Amino acid sequence: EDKKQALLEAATQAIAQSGIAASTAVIARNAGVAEGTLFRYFATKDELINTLYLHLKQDLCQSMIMELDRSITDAKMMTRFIWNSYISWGLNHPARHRAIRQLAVSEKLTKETEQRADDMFPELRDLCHRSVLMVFMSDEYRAFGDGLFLALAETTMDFAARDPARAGEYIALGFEAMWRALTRE
Amino acid sequence: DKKQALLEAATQAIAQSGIAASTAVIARNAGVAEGTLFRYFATKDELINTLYLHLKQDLCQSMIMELDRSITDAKMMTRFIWNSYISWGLNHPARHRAIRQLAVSEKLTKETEQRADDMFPELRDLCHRSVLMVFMSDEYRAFGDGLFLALAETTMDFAARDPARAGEYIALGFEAMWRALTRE
Ligand SMILES: Cc1cc(N)c2ccccc2[n+]1CCCCCCCCCC[n+]1c(C)cc(N)c2ccccc21
Repeated sequence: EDKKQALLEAATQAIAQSGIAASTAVIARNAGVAEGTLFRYFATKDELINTLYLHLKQDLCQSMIMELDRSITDAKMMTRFIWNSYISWGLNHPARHRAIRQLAVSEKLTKETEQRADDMFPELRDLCHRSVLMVFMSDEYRAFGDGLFLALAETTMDFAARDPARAGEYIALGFEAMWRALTRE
Repeated sequence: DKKQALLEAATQAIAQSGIAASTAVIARNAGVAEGTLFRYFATKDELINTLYLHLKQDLCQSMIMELDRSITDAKMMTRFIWNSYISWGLNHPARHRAIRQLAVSEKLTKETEQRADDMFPELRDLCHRSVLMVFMSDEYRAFGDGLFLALAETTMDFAARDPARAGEYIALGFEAMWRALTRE
């Protein structure tokens, strides 16, 4: 539904600007529909959080797969592509990125929502289990591992954005920082 | 009670919504009026520099306060310090979110940065020794600080919402930080 879609887009800008606490009424006005129209698509605010996130994460992963040169047979060079695509996505889509960050840090994501976010780039689990330190694949510390990678990717992005001039150098500098910190001997 | 009033409001405000936090909102959250804030700080960029120096001074005092010299080995040294950083952040999440924002606005002046590094003279010297040259440079020093803050801030979040394993996160966090910006 272009109407569903409109709602997802309005939800993106509203959440980007105000957080998950963004009024379900304000979302509806910006989408041109009535608060009830929305309730028929997203039963609860939590189910919205979860559907947005999947839709944003989908988008994020389409960019990555598309930019991924499947002829790259080197793990580090492969990780470079993911790192590069992840950063470009955020730079070219500030709202989608702000929004997806809130959702992911909202504490309202179902485990169901998690497993659906993986099936969108399964061969990507393949990279980690090759390069990443055993402890960061650990059931106890993988969340932590991904976190470090993410905070590292976010700062690189802040810099690249605030100082366009040098982005390429930040992006490179940030990758090597993350490789030495997260990756195997 | 003067400028001290504003610095706290500025802290929370900048911690809540970033460096974009208005001088209006800061005064309200302070009690005084937007005009009052500008009494104590000529400009906003002057508030940024002063707030940074105020929080930094508070962090260093505490790191210095918690450093035992008996610990000679440089490795174990930095680990004891990193520990002191994590605790402070975990004790004052707002102060730490404000410091991090301020850490790389672009508005910190040079005398600000210099006066910043002369507050804990020996840590400075520690850094300058073991830390990738590019992260000491003028054009990437701030980025090196950003990366360091991101890693610490991530440790503080995990340690905080999963206390059961705070000692492990703090440890994995240290190592990751170590390999990331350190040396052999
Ligand atoms: C903004 C934002 C901010 C957050 N704190 C956050 C936290 C949790 C989840 C999403 C988050 N988001 C949004 C996150 C959306 C998912 C982002 C995943 C992009 C790709 C995953 C990267 N992947 C990871 C993780 C770790 C690796 N070692 C690795 C190595 C090689 C290749 C890929 C690799």
